[PDB]
Amino acid sequence: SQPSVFQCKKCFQIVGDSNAWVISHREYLSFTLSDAVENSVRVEDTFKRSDDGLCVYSELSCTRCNEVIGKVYNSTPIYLDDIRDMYTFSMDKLQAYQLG
Amino acid sequence: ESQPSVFQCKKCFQIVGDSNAWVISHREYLSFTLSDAVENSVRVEDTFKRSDDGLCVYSELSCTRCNEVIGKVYNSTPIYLDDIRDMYTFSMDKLQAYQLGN
Ligand SMILES: [Zn+2]
Ligand SMILES: [Zn+2]
Repeated sequence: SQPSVFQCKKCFQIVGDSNAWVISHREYLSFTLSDAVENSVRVEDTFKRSDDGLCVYSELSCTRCNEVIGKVYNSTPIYLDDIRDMYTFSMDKLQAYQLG
Repeated sequence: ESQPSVFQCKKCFQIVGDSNAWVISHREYLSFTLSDAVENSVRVEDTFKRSDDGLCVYSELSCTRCNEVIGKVYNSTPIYLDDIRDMYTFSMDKLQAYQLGN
């Protein structure tokens, strides 16, 4: 119906919204946007590996509370290309507000 | 560009409402006014006070999280300000806007 905005559950800093949505994965309790507020988010230095060894990602932090709230996938197999270099956030670390 | 904004208390970032409940706003008071806000986002203080020009009566609005005074509810007005009355009138100096992307 009506779009949503998304915030860190700790400090409430808005990290982006529905209109940059790409896909979600209830499997991993994640969701993925194509865009996000530059200043409210930080991609960390270290490349790290999915639990199944197959992907590489950098952690995402909220620039206000420094919680790790997501990941940016840098290396993927074919089938996870839609995620790659997108902002992939953890549902448990975020809150949605819908506009009504 | 036809895209909504969302509003938050500058201090804690609690969202208090959005553009879709918009009503009117006033450049000379650096304020804006909404017909709705998030249910538990906001507290009306029980003191009743007067505009600088003696004319209206408002109670202060506080952010239930950060206790900051962020606005007011005009309880009593003349005819012309009947738009404002019993509506959430926010202080632009104390709020923040986030306009969504496309
Ligand atoms: Zn945060
Ligand atoms: Zn606040």
